[PDB]
Amino acid sequence: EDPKWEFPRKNLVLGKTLGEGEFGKVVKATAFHLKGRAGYTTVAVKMLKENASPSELRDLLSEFNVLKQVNHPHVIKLYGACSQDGPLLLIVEYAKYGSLRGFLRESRKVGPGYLGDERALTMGDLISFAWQISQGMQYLAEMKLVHRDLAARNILVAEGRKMKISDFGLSRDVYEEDSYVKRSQGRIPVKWMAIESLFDHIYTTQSDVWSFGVLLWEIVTLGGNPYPGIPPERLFNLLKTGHRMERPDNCSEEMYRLMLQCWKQEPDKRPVFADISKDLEKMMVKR
Ligand SMILES: COC(=O)c1ccc2c(c1)NC(=O)/C2=C(\Nc1ccc(N(C)C(=O)CN2CCN(C)CC2)cc1)c1ccccc1
Repeated sequence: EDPKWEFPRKNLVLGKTLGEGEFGKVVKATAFHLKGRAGYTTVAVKMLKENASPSELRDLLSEFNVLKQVNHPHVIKLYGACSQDGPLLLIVEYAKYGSLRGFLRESRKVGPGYLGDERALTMGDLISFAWQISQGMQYLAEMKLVHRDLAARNILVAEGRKMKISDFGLSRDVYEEDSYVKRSQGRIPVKWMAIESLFDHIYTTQSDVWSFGVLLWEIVTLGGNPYPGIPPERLFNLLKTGHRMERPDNCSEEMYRLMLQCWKQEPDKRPVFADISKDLEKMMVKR
């Protein structure tokens, strides 16, 4: 019911489903006189499914709450909400290329594809994508937020192939003690979770770093599936015994070193996002 965000329901027109997010459906839409931009502006709208649970409603409200506060070139934007005359709707930035996972998988088969024109991809483009994400995460970490669900499916690729971190439904503030801890089992897919989150239910910026490492692996494999062929229940023993994903095919030694650093068992031995950004900057420049 926030005046600064509430948008007239009659000014919003919903269209096709773009996909489904962790708490609901995302549809393409158009908004008339959005934040005083004349005419219609193409947007996306996040809504709840009819059979929504209280968790899913709470996740929608928590994404709204987080995105009201944050503003960065590599974080997807919140524009407004419709809460009054029917179903709860979040009005968010449209990202024309869809998810990073989708975009990279398409590059295997489409356009000039991966080489080593938005459809032409080089290893420089891939380092750039990772750098943009790291910059967003560095800012979110400064804002004492922990995303918790960092993954290629939760990064969007917008006009100009600009990275936008999205899907904040599981994100949490860590104001005090710099950790988020939950007694109950989490809803993040096991394959992206830091070892201490999996065993101890502890989430910090350093566990986002772990997930960032899994995202780096997804990036260099052009949307590969982590721990391929390994059932999720096996990760408990696999990680505990010090195993990690192997170096992928078109991954440099330096890129793999960075991944391994992100997956250090000891969270304070992992790089912070500021340093990851620095590592990626020197990779882009040593070309
Ligand atoms: C806080 O804000 C958010 O959290 C948030 C979350 C998602 C999106 C968003 C904001 N803003 C967008 O634009 C989003 C998506 N946009 C999109 C755009 C283009 C496509 N593309 C390329 C299609 O081709 C569409 N196509 C997909 C396949 N099906 C079968 C038919 C429709 C697909 C998604 C998208 C939504 C669902 C999941 C993945 C991404």
